[PDB]
Amino acid sequence: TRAKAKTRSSRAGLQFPVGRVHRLLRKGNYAERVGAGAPVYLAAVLEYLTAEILELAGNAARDNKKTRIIPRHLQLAVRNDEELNKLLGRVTIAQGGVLPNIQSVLLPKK
Amino acid sequence: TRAKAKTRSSRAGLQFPVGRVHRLLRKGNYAERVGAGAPVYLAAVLEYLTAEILELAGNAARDNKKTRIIPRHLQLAVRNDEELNKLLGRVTIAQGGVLPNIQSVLLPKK
Amino acid sequence: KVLRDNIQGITKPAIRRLARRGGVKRISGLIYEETRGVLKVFLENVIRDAVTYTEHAKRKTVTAMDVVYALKRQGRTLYGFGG
Amino acid sequence: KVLRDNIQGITKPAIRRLARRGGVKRISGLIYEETRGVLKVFLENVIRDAVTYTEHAKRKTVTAMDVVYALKRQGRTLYGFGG
Amino acid sequence: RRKTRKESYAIYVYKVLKQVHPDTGISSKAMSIMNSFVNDVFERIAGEASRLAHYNKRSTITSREIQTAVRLLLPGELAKHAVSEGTKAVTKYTSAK
Amino acid sequence: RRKTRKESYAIYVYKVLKQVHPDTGISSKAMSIMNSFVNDVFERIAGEASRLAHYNKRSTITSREIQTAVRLLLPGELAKHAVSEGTKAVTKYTSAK
Amino acid sequence: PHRYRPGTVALREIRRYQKSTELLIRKLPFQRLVREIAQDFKTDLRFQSSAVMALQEASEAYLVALFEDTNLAAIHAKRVTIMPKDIQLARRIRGERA
Amino acid sequence: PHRYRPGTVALREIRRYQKSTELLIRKLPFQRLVREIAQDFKTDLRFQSSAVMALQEASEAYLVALFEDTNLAAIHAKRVTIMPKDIQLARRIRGERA
Amino acid sequence: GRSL
Amino acid sequence: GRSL
DNA sequence: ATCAGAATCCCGGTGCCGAGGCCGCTCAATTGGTCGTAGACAGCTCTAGCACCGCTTAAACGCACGTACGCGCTGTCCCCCGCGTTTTAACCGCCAAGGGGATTACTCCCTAGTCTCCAGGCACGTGTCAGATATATACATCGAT
DNA sequence: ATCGATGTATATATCTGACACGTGCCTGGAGACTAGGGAGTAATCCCCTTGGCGGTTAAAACGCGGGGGACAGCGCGTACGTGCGTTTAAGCGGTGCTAGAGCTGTCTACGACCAATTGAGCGGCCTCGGCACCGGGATTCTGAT
Repeated sequence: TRAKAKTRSSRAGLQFPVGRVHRLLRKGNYAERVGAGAPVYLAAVLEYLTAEILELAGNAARDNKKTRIIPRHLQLAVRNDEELNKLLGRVTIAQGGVLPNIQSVLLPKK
Repeated sequence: TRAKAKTRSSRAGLQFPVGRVHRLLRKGNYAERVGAGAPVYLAAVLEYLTAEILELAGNAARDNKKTRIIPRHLQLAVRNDEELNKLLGRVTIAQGGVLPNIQSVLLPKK
Repeated sequence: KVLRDNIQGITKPAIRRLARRGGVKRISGLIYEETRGVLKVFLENVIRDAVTYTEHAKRKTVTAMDVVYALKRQGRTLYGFGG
Repeated sequence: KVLRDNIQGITKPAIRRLARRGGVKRISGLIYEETRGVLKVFLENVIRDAVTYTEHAKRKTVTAMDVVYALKRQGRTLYGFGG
Repeated sequence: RRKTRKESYAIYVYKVLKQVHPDTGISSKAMSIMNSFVNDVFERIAGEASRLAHYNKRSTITSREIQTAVRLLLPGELAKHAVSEGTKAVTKYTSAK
Repeated sequence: RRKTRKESYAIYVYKVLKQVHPDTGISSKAMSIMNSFVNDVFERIAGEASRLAHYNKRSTITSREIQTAVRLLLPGELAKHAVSEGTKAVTKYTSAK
Repeated sequence: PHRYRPGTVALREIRRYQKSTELLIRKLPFQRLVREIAQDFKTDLRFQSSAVMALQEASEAYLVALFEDTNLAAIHAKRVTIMPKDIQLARRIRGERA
Repeated sequence: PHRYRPGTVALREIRRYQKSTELLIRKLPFQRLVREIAQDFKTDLRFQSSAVMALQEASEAYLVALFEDTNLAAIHAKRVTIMPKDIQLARRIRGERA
Repeated sequence: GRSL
Repeated sequence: GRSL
């Protein structure tokens, strides 16, 4: 009788969980009501931004000849991209360290 | 018949409107439930901070020999009090201007 | 109608007056074009957000509340225009 | 029982290492006491809030989440400890 | 037809003003700043009280969330006095029911 | 007894990772940072979408509030690409729905 | 003829403009600047008169505060003349990333 | 004997500590500092191990970022040596100091 | 000092 | 270029 | 330029414990349906935003002058670096007691919701006196001598 | 010191339009009540926190020698401030009009609630290979000759 359940994520073509994102909007005291398209749109944005960071962090891992992403690679990815650095300007990433950066007046004269 | 209505502000001994503050807490999507003491406590705090600014601003108005508080007097009141200046550190008061302040190196030598 | 080069309407004596209120005694001649660039970046960021609030409201007029919300987004809360 | 004078456990060579990561090449001898005062003020602000969250939970243990919320309230969002 | 009824704290700011300085008035522009201030501080406290309830899995904002929000948001001795005023009002209200 | 369930985005971050870099892995500390990032960005967007609904006296957060919140919160190219990704997903969803 | 020495009137101007609360930019030039910038984000916008005044209050308050930080930078360099490198330092330390 | 000239090893130290990500303050001394400060706010507090490590990560990240702004203030004064006046300027322009 |  |  | 020394980089090897996969189960997402009210939207109106003219004069402009500030250079002094030695206590591996964080079950007190007033607070109109303009001139203080 | 001229602050009188207040209305707060589930709290488990100890050895502390950086002086030249005669267009006021902000009425498409059912994804368990460590050689910078 009842149709086999197909997740809203798979209907949207998303990896991120539209059903949980919807619950979190309803439970979060953001508004009296949450429209059906709101969690689909929000899940797609969170998925996009996740892919954006992970792609740059995966590149940093290859540059370091590592198979596995570590917090250093996330820091290098975020701070070397101008827009993610602006999105995450007030964020501290634990165990991230800093970009290699020496002021030119400090380098020795030839 | 019902008893003659008393405002909750009157029961609290407040000038600020406990009933309105309770409605704003309920309507503002802050939580599923608002406890009965919450608007009384919040109204008392808002009244206290209002009295604190108006006292300092009324002094500044009197120091300018003026009967009305104007935005200048609110700016002088806030910026000269360390704690209100810290509370309002990111606030711009329109038509407030700035404190008189000249760096000592800029003054003429004797 | 189209507008152009109105940034030069932020004249040297206007910038000087702002620096005087800022307590500045002596001003390099290069400050004026530097200051115009800084002001133009500030206004672009605020107006972009204010127009975004306007378009979401489906309005054609930018209201003072749209500016006040845009400034609050910048962390630059403005008192005295509502809100 | 009570702790005392632990700010001197922030050693001169430790402050140098932090300055080196900050890209500082040469360090005046007065920086170390200045830096200790700055760090102590910073920790007091974060810990005061984290204890406030701890007492609101009626807990006796300061949790990592209390620190993360204290940092977030102060505009210093930390990633890597939950939340 | 008269314009739509728009609420303001203006009358309460004035009632507080005449306790503090009975001979002092306030300009309309200064009152607009005071109305903005009260709305701003309300949203700060209610916003932090909302988070406190969420972090502790409470459905309810109570005077205890308000008191803790005040201790988070207000600096120094300004917090000590506000907490006292809030506690006094809730005590009086509870005795009056 | 087993511990009570603590939800996280970790499995979805891993699914996205295996699209962008099939051979790459992630450490549990980096995954904790990624989970913190997703929660942060969710809270920012939902918070601005909430205020947008309030400013326009709307009871409902819709995809249109989310789209506007994204344009407010994300820097330039991130906003344009995020808006495209969100619009595509809602278009696909309402066709399959 | 009478002259004040360099900087005597500059200090006299500082005292005047820190005492006043008047808006220091001319209103019509600033209004055209606002419209010219908005024209890039949406064509044929209208502005409430108070919306332009809110932008001007915010813009002048921002610039005045930046000049205070710029003056401290100049004085840190043992100068009294503010220079673009001082504006750039102030904005960089603020995190505006100049 | 062999000797490096002043600043040669300082530059190697900069290169080293900007590559690494480990925490630079000794953990036990910092933990005692945290507990000493906390005892003024509440007696007999306990700390999760991760709570102290979160504080140390945040504290070192804060100090490192402040040293970068302090270095820019020193270089603005045409110095190489950072001095307390450089910290105090960085803190004031940030709005941390008044 | 600090108000009532 | 930015990611997909 | 060249050379010896120190340092960092690179390589091959061992090995361990964290990341990835798997299992199984439970609870939270789906399906299918009803309800009712949020908001789409159409029609109206009257606010206020825009455009324009034109007069007054405050302000902007541009050009002269000269002085005081920027900064370039130099000299001296001592503060900081580099580094070799000694001392400290951080680290860490281990053991132990226990405090209190993190669940349960119970239950009652509190708040949401409803209806019924009814008076607090708003929009509006009005009157007058606090502050803005103006003229006068007493007092400050700047700077040439 | 001194003079004197510039300009600011202090007095007084006129005027006006902003605010302080009163009134009429209605909307939303208050009074009385019920229902039910959020939170209090008590009882329990056992995680993980505090505490103590013994070895090692990494890091801190100390002293010293001297390099180079801070910074105080001085010189000079050109960039800036001050002034004023000319030009611009801002500001004021008045007027006209129509775009569109704001509102009201009506409908229905949508989202909240609900019960039943399922499998997504969570906790726990285990395995092995990515990375940590390390010892040896490569090579690249440094600085003194």
